[PDB]
Amino acid sequence: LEGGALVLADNGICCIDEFDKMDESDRTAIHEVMEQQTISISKAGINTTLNARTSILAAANPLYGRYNPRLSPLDNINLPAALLSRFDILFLMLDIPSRDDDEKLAEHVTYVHMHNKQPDLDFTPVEPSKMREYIAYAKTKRPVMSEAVNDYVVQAYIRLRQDSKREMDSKFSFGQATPRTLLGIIRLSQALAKLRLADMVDIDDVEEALRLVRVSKESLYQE
Amino acid sequence: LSDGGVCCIDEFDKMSDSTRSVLHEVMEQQTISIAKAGIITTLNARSSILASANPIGSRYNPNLPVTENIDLPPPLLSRFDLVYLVLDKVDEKNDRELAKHLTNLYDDVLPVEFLTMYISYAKEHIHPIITEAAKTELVRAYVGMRKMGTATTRQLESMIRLAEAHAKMKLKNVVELEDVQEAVRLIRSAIKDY
DNA sequence: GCAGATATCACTCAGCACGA
DNA sequence: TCGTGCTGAGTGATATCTGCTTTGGGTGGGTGGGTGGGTTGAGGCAAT
Repeated sequence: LEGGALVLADNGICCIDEFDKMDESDRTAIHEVMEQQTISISKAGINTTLNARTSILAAANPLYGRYNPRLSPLDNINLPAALLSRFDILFLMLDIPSRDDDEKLAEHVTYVHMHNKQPDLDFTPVEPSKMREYIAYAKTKRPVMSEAVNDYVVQAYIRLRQDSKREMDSKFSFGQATPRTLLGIIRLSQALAKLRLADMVDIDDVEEALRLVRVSKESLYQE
Repeated sequence: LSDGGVCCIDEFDKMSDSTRSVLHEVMEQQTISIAKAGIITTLNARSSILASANPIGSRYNPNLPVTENIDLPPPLLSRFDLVYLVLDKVDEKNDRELAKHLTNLYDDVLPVEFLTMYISYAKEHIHPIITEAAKTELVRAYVGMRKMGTATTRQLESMIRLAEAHAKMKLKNVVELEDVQEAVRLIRSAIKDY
């Protein structure tokens, strides 16, 4: 038994491009890793389980041309409906031609190609090594929740569940709220708390996280 | 490798029917016979199977019958002793209580260490024996199950096995009417009493 | 040049009979 | 009653001697080297 890409990313972030081109075996076995951080194989001679505690980042593009928002998301790529549900955050990025937008995009890429730094001077980009140090320090910390924020989270989950009671008509509503969504909200709130380096998660973190789950479906399902 | 234990399968639907055909003999004869490349011998596979499956669609639709929603050949579903159906209905109170229960992580229960000893002792020493009262009403229960109509002899054997198993829990050497009543109660309420 | 299996030769010891 | 010179016998150390490869196979390697050689065919199983 030889491990694949996922196992090499244990205790790290695996990095996948062209997520559409997976075969049937990976299409079915990626569910194991996403749900339970382990790969289990019981083939001819090997009946062991591979330990892979790796978060997954994936991307995909239409094979021929551009996306068609009118058509369902599953109508342009081969990924099954079940797979897209497990992802905590799902983003649909669109490229709509427009003179104003392309002007600034070209100017920014151009300033980078000229001087290798940002055009805007409102903020100074953070140094790479310092940012990595901050990320390590944040990942060291371990926050906790409380009843006060728990009430807010449960009320928000109730509202989300009720909302999906009407959205079930659309066949592309694989983002239908489920307890997994509640756990994802908790996870994002804890992430925001970690960035603050604090130990007690406050209402601010949970409200921010709920915005990132909202803006990731609304803007990428309605458009 | 699970001889005497309990095998666990996660994605039963996402399995080619070529491999599923192996389980036909395991659940029926509790043995596997291999004859190929000069090896002709049988290996005991006296193990219990615990499998799970997901609906064809994103969820379970109550309207269509069971044989359509879950996939799997209709005959295979009959082999299983019990076939449960758990669905995540949407409610203003069930969801509230579930959310309050899965968020506390951030009504006493026996310690697992003692529970394992309990089950081991029950599995080793006790050996229930059916009584006449059990048979008198087991015939009735099986014939009633078949009358309302899927229901085959495997269901009666499942009732026998479940009645014997429940008696094991209470450490009794005789299976009483109450235990078989509980077994039949469990069977009707698994598929669910529409 | 080096280790191992083998056979060769030389030296020294316990018994023996006689003479003191 | 007894003391000692001559003899056969048996080890100890030492002299010559053969041998110093050896061997089919990958948990003996390739800084040991090809003038030391290694030349299948059916059946089972994963991928698909």
